[PDB]
Amino acid sequence: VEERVINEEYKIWKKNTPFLYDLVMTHALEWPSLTAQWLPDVTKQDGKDYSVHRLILGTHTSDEQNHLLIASVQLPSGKIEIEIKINHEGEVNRARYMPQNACVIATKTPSSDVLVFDYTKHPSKPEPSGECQPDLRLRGHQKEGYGLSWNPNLNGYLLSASDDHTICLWDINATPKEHRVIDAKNIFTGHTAVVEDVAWHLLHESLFGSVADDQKLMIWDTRNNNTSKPSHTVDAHTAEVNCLSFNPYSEFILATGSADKTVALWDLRNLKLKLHSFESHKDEIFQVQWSPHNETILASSGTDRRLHVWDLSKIGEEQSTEDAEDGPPELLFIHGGHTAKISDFSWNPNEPWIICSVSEDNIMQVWQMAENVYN
Amino acid sequence: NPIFLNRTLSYMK
Repeated sequence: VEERVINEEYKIWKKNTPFLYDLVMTHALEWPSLTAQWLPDVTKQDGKDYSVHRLILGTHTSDEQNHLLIASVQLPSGKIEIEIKINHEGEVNRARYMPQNACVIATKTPSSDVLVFDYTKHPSKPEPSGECQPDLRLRGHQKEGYGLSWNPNLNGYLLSASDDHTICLWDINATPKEHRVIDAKNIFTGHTAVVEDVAWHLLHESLFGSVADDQKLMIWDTRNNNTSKPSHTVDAHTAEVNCLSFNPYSEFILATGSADKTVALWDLRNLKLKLHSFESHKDEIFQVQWSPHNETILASSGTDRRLHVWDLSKIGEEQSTEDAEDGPPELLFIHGGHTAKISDFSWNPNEPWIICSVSEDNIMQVWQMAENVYN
Repeated sequence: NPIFLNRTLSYMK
């Protein structure tokens, strides 16, 4: 069975953790989380050798009450605990904090609804009512999705991707109508299949990208008046495109992750030519994240239960026959800590090389590869 | 499907 091979390979991983990691923490959550994002704040403790970092998590339970979660993590300047539980209707598909106000968190639900929460407007412990009380309900979609991106340059601008083939755009600062409701400012109808992900450009407030099951990458400009035709249509992959992410240091670079088992690299100055293709055997990629500290570093996760960390600067490098046996030199590190599909991961923005990854079997891991692997 | 890269083990470096 696959479960016997997984338990055995986990024990081999577990025993080798002192030789691969400088930091590795494992925590079993009450429910699996489909989402993971570090909050930007760090609370320094007076006289203690640790600092307190926070994570946005969610639950995925079908019989019981779901929650949006704020977890605390003690990291060196080892306890992980839930600080805040907020009732959520259905599982939290994705939860992301507003870059201009980290108290504001948007969530994707297993319904048409896109919700906005201000966690400071809620108690730490939820009421036994079972009622989901978001501060805003964003209208525009017909179906659920996962794709969610806040505009880092234009305060309150949020993009969402849906199974209904559309991309919605909201301005959450707009005057709400009826019951805390905001209608979509625009709906982008370029794709002819389920939209898997959306991402704003990190420097140009009017530019964003989208990826879908139609195997395309679309580049959009909100300054254009036609919301059915993107600026560019890129024939990015040979299968469904599940994710995309813009490089936080280069204003021209972005990555796409796909069901065709690859991560593609793109330059906005030359979209007709794919810069590079990172390949990993029998791994349908669902998440790609650039390092917030190092321009050439990005990580990916798919269905193979591993987390791959890539280094762009090592492409086309000479390798010893021994090293070459582990794979291409651009494959910097493999994290084999999980025993189920990784649902999401997030780079710690305050402590370089620290990552939080969450899997389908309810495990959350906080880890950092050995300083040695990258230096 | 490797668990880790043998080149990333501290004792192999």
